[PDB]
Amino acid sequence: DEVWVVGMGIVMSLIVLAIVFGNVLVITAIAKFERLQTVTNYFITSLACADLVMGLAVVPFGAAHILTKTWTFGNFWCEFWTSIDVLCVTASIETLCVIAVDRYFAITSPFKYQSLLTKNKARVIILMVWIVSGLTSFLPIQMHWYRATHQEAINCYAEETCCDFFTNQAYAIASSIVSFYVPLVIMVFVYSRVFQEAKRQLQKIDKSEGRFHEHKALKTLGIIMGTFTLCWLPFFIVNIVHVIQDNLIRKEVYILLNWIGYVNSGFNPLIYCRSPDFRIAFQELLC
Amino acid sequence: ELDQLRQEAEQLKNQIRDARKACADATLSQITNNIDPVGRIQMRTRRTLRGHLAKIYAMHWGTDSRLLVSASQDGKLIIWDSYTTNKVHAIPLRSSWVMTCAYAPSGNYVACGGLDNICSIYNLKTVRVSRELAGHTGYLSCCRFLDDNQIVTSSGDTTCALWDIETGQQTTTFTGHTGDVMSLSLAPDTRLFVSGACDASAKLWDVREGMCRQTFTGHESDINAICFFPNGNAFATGSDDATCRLFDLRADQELMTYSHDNIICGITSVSFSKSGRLLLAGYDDFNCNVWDALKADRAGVLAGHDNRVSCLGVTDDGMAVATGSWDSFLKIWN
Amino acid sequence: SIAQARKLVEQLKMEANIDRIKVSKAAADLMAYCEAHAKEDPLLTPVPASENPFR
Amino acid sequence: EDQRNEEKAQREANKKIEKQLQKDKQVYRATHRLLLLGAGESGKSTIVKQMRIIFETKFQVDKVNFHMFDVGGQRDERRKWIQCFNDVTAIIFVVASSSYNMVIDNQTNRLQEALNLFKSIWNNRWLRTISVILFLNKQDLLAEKVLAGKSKIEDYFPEFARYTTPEDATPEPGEDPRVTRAKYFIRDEFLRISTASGDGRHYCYPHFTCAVDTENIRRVFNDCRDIIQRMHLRQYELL
Ligand SMILES: Nc1nc2c(ncn2[C@@H]2O[C@H](COP(=O)(O)OP(=O)(O)OP(=O)(O)O)[C@@H](O)[C@H]2O)c(=O)[nH]1
Ligand SMILES: CN[C@@H]1CCc2c(ccc(O)c2O)[C@H]1O
Repeated sequence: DEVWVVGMGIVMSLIVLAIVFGNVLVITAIAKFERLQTVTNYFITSLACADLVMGLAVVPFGAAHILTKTWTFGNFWCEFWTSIDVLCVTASIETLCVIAVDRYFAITSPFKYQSLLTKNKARVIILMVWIVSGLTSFLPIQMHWYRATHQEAINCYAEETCCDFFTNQAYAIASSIVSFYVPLVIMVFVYSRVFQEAKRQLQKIDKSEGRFHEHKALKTLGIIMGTFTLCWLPFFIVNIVHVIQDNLIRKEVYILLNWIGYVNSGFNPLIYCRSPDFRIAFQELLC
Repeated sequence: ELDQLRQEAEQLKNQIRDARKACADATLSQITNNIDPVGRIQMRTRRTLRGHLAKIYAMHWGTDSRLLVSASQDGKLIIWDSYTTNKVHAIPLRSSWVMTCAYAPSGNYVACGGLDNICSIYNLKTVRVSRELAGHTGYLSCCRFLDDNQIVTSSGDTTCALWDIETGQQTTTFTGHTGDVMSLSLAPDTRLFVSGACDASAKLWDVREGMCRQTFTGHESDINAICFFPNGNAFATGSDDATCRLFDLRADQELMTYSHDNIICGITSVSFSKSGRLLLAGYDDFNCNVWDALKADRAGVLAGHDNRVSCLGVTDDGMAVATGSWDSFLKIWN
Repeated sequence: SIAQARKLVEQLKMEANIDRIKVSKAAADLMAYCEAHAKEDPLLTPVPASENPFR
Repeated sequence: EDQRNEEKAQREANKKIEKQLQKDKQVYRATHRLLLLGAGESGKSTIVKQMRIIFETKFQVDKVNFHMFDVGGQRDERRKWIQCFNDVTAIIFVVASSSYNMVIDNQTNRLQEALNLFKSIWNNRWLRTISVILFLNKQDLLAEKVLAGKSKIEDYFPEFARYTTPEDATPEPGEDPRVTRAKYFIRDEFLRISTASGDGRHYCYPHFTCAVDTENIRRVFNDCRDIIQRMHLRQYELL
């Protein structure tokens, strides 16, 4: 029993450090140098900020709750922590969707991309994304609309030492639809169109000058799609499965999949910040 | 005959080379060995100017050490204000391709030129064009206001001219170069000036007489920049082989070369200081290096630009140095 | 042609007849000029913050 | 007092200068710049002419602004002003295809000089990321010379003996195999130089053009669109 506590703790601290360090480095590199301040990098900045907030707020407290197995703070802090977790999780995906849409516009509309996206519109888009993310996290949790109705939920809710997640079907469906399923089909369609563009361009080049001279697209699209899908897919299925009918999903599996979802934090800098200019920036400072 | 003409040329060059070799008593490094080095020099950015839509090729500090002008390929001349970092004027240009600009000593006129073989001047305090000078058969490289009525220009047709603004007609023309002329610098008394061509040579001219006086052929590649020592008996040049050489008018041969083994880039601008002890030169490595005039020892690096440096200037009072780069930004170092 | 060689040949003379001086005197003059105005230029010696207009 | 008055004077003028620039920044960023460059007697003025129905030109295609330059004032073998043209979208190259036997004062075949000029332009240090649109002008004189012509290309270019027509060639209907072979030999003579040191950062778009033609303006638009699309695809590591 003692061994499990020692092992679980080492993993949580390493995860927190890895989450914090990469996001802090990305933010510092973007802010310090004036060559990296473009329209595209603003979305990456917002994503990094949201991921840093999530990894600095909800991971240590969740680790304490699972290790100690007793919430020693008030119910108000439990509700606030749940609200922050939901807000960060639902705001760390719409930014990826916006980035995908931006790449779609850049690739498929090269002549009108400059006029379409300006520094004045990116701020509005980011503000709208953050507002719509926070509108579904604090509003239905600070207000008690997500509060359940069965006996176990009421029993835990009356107590001041247990902080678990109990929700009704309507919220469990609406939040999942807002967070995950809606921003998925858009990304799939966008990346399919981008792959078609790349394939046709490669075919044109090969037809034009093949006699003298698609692995690259797939390694990139496969990485980008697979990381996110494998990180966030099973949890957003069990979320609806365990509500549509009771006594199907154990709490341990739910918590394990939820914590698997958190690990996505440490991969965003490794995926969206691999440009050579970013490498030069990382070499300029702290090297 | 024609063969004799070659023969006559053959010895005169031998005589000149022998005389220059005999005049070499001792090297510069020997005499300047004893004096202590100035040590490391560190400069930090004080002001940053933004507002240009494209890369910058030219600038010129004002005589009041407060105002300056810059040119870019947007087709616009902007007269900044160093103290309060706010713009004063913005002059649209007929042609978007410009390579040089100048600021009148009296502070009333501004000139600019480019690919179009026309030198255009403007009236700041009346901003409309006042005169257009034509007659060259190539692009302009540099132009310096000799006075408020006459200007001297150098073009890409291996010639230089001394204009007259009031009449718009050339007064004297200078010939003798083979390659393109890229830069020039005037003496403090505006009696003599030099020019650096693309045939690896620099010549000293006489303004009033209009005849060449001396010739120097120390370099081995194109010459892009030229400066002039404040004493009035020396000048320095920068070339594409990453070498700076300090010539002398009285001796008529080079005295010392500035080079390092880790740089293989070119040189775009060369400037001195008020006392002439520091020689600042801009390179293609996106940074500027500071040398020591009498020792050829590096004493600092001016980094902070995101692209190559194409301009350099030091104020009349020597209070600050300003650099222009292709990143469309101007910086004031102190 | 024959004439162009003639101009270069005539000019090469004018340059050859100029009087010259030893390198030592030229170097000494530059040393004296640099030593005379050593304190003048702010670039060599950093100025106090009171008299600096760019701070 | 005066300091407040001077600042209210100076600050107001900056704001005005800033506003004018924002109006100019949009129109500056909207337009696309091109450079026209060719050898002597190539056909450059004529190609620019039917398009119409230092020298600068405005022409708009499908609500897109284009801007083309043709430099003729400076005529010299050494080109150093080329450093200013490293931010253009593309370079248009016009070469006379039918002048394979003229001699320029004695000098190599005119094509050989054009080939050397193209090789020098391609391998320039400052033009490492600039594409080239190639036009092979004078398409009818070449056919006239090939068909029932006393002069033979093998006399000037020895490599033609061991050169066969490509299997992927799609000649226009009605043309003899001989003109197709000559045309494709001329085209790959440039394609080899284009491909040798391309490094995957800029390509070439060869084309065939005669006097009676009116589709060049669409070809330039399509080539520019392809260039921008390829640049954007390569930037995100997708090509
Ligand atoms: N058959 C034919 N002749 C052409 C064509 N283009 C140009 N030419 C010939 O060339 C003439 C046009 O002038 P060019 O000598 O080509 O010169 P340019 O067009 O001014 O071009 P540059 O010499 O490069 O300045 C015409 O009168 C024709 O004799 C073409 O497409 N077909
Ligand atoms: C306890 N962790 C929470 C619980 C439910 C939930 C999450 C994320 C997004 C949602 O839309 C949710 O409804 C999880 O991060």
